[PDB]
Amino acid sequence: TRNLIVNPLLCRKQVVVDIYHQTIVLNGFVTKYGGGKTSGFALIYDTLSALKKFVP
Amino acid sequence: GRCLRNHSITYKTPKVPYERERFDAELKLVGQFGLKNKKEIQRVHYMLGHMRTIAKVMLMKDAKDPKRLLEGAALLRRLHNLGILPRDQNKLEFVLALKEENLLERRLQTLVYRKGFAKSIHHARVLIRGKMIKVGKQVVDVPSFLVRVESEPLIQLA
Amino acid sequence: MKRTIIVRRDYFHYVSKYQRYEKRHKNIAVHCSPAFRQLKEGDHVVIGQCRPLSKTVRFNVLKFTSRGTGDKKQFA
Amino acid sequence: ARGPRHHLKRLNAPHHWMLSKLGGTFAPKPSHGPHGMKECLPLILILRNRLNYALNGREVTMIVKNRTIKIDGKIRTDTRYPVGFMDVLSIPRTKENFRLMYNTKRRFCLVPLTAEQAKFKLCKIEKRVLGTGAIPYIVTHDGRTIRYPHPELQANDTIKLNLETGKIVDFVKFDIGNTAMMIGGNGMGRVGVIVKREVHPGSFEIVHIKDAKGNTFTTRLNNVFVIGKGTETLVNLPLDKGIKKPLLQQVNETIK
Amino acid sequence: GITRDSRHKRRATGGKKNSMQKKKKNTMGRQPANTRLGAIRVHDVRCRYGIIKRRALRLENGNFSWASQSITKGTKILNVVYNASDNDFVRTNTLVKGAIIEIDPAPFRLWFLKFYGKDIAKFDEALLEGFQSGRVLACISSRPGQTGSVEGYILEGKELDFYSKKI
Amino acid sequence: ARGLHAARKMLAQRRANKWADKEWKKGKLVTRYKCNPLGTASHAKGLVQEKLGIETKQPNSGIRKCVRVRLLKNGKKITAFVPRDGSLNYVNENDEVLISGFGRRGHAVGDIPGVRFKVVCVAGVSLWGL
RNA sequence: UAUCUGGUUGAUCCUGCCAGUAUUAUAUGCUGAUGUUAAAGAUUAAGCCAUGCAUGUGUAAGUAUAAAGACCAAGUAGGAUGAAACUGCGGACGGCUCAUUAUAACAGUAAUAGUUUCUUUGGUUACAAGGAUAGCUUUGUGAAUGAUAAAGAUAAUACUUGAGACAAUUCAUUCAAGUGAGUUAGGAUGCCACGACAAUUGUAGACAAGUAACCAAUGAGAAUUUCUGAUCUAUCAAUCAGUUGGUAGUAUCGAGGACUACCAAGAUUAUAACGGAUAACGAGGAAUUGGGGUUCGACAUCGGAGAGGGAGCUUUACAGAUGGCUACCACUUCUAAGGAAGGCAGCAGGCGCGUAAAUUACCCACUUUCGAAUUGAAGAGGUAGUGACGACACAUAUUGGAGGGCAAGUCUGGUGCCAGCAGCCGCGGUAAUUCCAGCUCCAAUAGUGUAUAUUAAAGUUGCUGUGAUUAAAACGCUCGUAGUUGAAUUAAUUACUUUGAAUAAAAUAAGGUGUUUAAAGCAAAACAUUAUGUUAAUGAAUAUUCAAGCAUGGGACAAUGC
RNA sequence: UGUACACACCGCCCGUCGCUCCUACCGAUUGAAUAAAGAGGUGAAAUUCUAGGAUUCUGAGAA
Repeated sequence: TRNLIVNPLLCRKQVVVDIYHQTIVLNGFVTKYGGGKTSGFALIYDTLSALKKFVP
Repeated sequence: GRCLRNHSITYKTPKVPYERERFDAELKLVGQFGLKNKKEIQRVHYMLGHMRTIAKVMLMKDAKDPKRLLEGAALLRRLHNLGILPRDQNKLEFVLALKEENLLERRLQTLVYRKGFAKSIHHARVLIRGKMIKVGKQVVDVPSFLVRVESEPLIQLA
Repeated sequence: MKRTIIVRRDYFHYVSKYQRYEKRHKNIAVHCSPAFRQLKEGDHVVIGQCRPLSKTVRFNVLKFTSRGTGDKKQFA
Repeated sequence: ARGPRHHLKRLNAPHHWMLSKLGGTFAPKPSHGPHGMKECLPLILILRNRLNYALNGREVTMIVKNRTIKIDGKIRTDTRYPVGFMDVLSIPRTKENFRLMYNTKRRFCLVPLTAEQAKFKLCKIEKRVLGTGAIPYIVTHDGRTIRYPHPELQANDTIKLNLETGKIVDFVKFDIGNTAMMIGGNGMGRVGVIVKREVHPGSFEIVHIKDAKGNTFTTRLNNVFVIGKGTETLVNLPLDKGIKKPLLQQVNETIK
Repeated sequence: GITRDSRHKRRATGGKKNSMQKKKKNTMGRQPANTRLGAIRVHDVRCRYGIIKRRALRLENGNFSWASQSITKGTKILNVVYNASDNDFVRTNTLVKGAIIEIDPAPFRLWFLKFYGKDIAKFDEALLEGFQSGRVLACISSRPGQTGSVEGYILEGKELDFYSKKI
Repeated sequence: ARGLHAARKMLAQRRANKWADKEWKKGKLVTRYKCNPLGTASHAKGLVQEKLGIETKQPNSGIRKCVRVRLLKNGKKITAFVPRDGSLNYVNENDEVLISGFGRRGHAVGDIPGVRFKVVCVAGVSLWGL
């Protein structure tokens, strides 16, 4: 969806979630005015050893 | 200045507060387009005055000036896509001949009344404000929405 | 003054509002080496900028051209 | 102002960084080192903005303190290390190498490189003086001090460096038939061929340079940086190849 | 403290200069140290940026160079006989640059014996008189209030006549 | 002096001739800080001490009710109108009032005999709403 | 929108002002459905402060038998981790305010061949020694402070000595190449002082790590300095004696009357010196403008100065530091009466002052700074609360007025030159179009009146651009210096003009982009139905821009040529 | 023909004196108060130099 950034330095994959209506972290989600489309940004922290290490 | 953001005005009050010639002329535009108050007329006059000033500035320059070619084409392109200026008139001199009626005839309220979705220009305002009319993919509740030519045939009910 | 002269520069200052120039002048205290012995008052002098050599003397005479006389030949 | 300044307000940051004016009240002040404050791109700026590997200063530290970024051949752990000119930038975890090059829009752009061409670098000599003991040395625009050089290595030339060993591979004379990439004022990122070099006794040397498309412009000798000899470049230029589209083309190509 | 700024002076036009700031360390001066003649007494002064200046309060010995013979020897200072700036420096035996002083040419004489095989007690006539009288004339060329030592040279032909006639 | 290099006299003439502007000189010379009971302030506060009535000019007839006010900032004594109908009965004594100008007319204005100030508050809200 | 209208008269044409008008920005009256954005104790008092917080910092890598290690865990040089303490670094950045300040500061510009640290970066130059000190133990004083006394031990990357073998300073003489230009970087001779690359640290994350000097970068940085540029005032016309220069020295990081000794009489001024005022920090900029202009700028950002008033200093690379110290003046607080600390022009808040200005909130998650460092702090910063200062979009009701200027009533009830209205002309003496009310409609509208001030109107401050016979205004007349202006004419600078170089952003203009439009933001996506790709995607060329400075083509009009 | 009258010469209008109010000037009073420069007197304090060596460290020297 949208764009992919492969980020092995942070052991991470990040996407721009485009909703057409533990390793998962979701942030910055807001809908469009008048319902329907909702957008957001997702955080693929794969192994559960980065999530803790690389997570506030 | 104290704020790092930017704030700009959109309308100006007239110089002479009381004239009978101006009062009835504004009322003709209000009745023909169903405007809330004279602040909506003044925004159109301000918006028109800006483009008129731009065209007037470059008309005094030489025809082949690179400054005129860059700004003149950009001003005309913005006018064409907004639908205000018909595509045949591709000369800057036609911007000075524009009137406040041309801009007012491109508000979403006017189009949805002309397109027949509403019975009256006042019914168009109520229909727009009720989240009942969609332009392409996103619903709109602001009747001052100036529709482009590409979004002109994309108006339909909710 | 000894080994020192005062150089006057006459220039024109442009006043934007009236679109007209006005005559101004400034005095620069410069150091005159004893190499220029024929240097008197009224001569045309080319000066260059050096390190501060006094409280006000911050220039040095590089060349000079003699000019008309005024019955007062005040040499350096 | 009793001493050195440690903060840098966002609005005072160099323009070609393009820091958003509402993002915050501060900008990352680049720590001293090889390159000047306004001729450098801090390492945090490269990762967070130009590459999006990190989303904030917190995550830039995790990347750099993991010992995963190599500037030149060495590995730097300073979040505000000043990366300036063609100084190479290697990320071995992602197996990619970039070179910080200019472009016609007066900006720092990352030019991708191959592994074999990321092992070399071009440095511009700045001065050549006799050290103590009659030992000559050269100072490069990077800031490197290099011991006994070739006697022909004069002040304004360019040399090729072997990053793994630090030796000198190739040197290009600063003459009137060699390619140059400007690094200073309005010519920032422009590439052409030197055609005239006029000197004024007092103030400056002004160089006339002819662009590959026949355009001509002028710059100060300070901003000249020789890339190669005889219109042939030793480094791979950016996408625009040092050619400035004169306004109208750039506006029209952005419309399309 | 003593200041070296120009904000306390007057303009070239003679007009008084008004005050906007206060005294600052950048324009700070220090009390002069009049290096007299006597037992060795030096002090270390922390200057700006941490550097150290050797403030010589009192000295007796010094290194003096003979230009003609291309030698430099350590020598005890006897008297100060001429100061071109202030005569009060002569009585107090203050050691400053350009102060013509009198030193005993004992090491120089011994060096001449070992090198030529002769004794001094062509050279300018007044130089010989200083050798036989035991007091030769030398000029201090260091800044004892800054470097903490007296480095000088033995006066010679044209400089000797000018300074000898002054006495 | 209409010449190209005659900018000294042209600029110096406007400096001298500008001092003859009655409206401009008054706002520049040092009188707004010494001869103005109000001062630069738009409004001022004071204590009512006496209720006065001033007869109007010759072509008019009647008594203009007004009050005498002692300002706080300076301590001067002034006279202040009492706007619309029957507003003097609302004004008590030894209380704080807000005094605020008038237009300026030919200097004096609307209670005729030299009054130039109008009471806009009575401690309270308004010698309007009141 | 390059705009005017009422008022001198029986009436007319003028000069001319008063008033009206619009816009900003400060206060205030009345009033108020929302969403976005947003100023907010500057003006008066840089006046005074209760209370709370605003500067601290530990990794494997300086020192830790804490009698700390039931908590991982075991333990003969100390097992990972480790409170407090010594040592190192920092509190000189950031935050607040505008009192001082008139060529001072600041802006552009140029120099440092006249100075230069800290941090960071690139280089270069004995099989291991000596004491004592804190935290620790013990005994204590004082009402008390971030109060302090003795003794007994114990470590170093704390303090020293010491092999490992040059560098840098001063002086004297000398051989001399880049640079526009240097007895210049540099070499040689002799001498003095100084003198090294821890007598250092991880078993674990040879590799590290650390340390002293010296080169160079960082450094178009800091600091001094060059040229040009400021508001009003002549009821301020003469000012200056370290003042102006010279020599020698002193001091400083360094030039320099910065200071000292001797010498000479110089320096500035009608092109406005020296004075006086400012309700004066400078600039980028802001408000309003057809063009020209006028007014403002305490406050985003850059530069300067200050911490109640001066003054004097300590530490250090950087301070004349005040969330450091000492003394004097004026205050404030505790007290056991002996004594003691404290500086909100830091964030909240309180008193006072004034027309005039908000919570004694939560958190380091954003930006970034400091630190022994991926982790800790940060009233910097962010979020929240008050908020008709303002700006934008948007529902269905208030504010002012109804004689003219000026859109709107020759409607009805009271009032009777009274009360009053009235910015100006004026209306009111009983039949008021103007008072007080009722009804109606006039303007704007979630805004609308009032008061003060800026701008336009004002061609009523004039360069564009005024008037001088009679409206105000040609010296009584002539001579005259500075100043201003100067006939025609010819086949080295300056000025003028054209292009540039170089020059912080924000702001202004302007390019793109459906924040649902818009004010905004500089991002998001248009389509690829998008990981793939346009893509190494956008950063408007973003242009300015005056007065100086640098370069370039031309020499008509001009000045000094000589 | 002149006019400063237009309620139109029963017009208009000038100055002194008497009453009330307001603004500013001179004025004996070595008037008074506040603020800032100048000279001089006394002069804390910290730095620089000089004398001192209580103490403590080595077995006279150093601090």
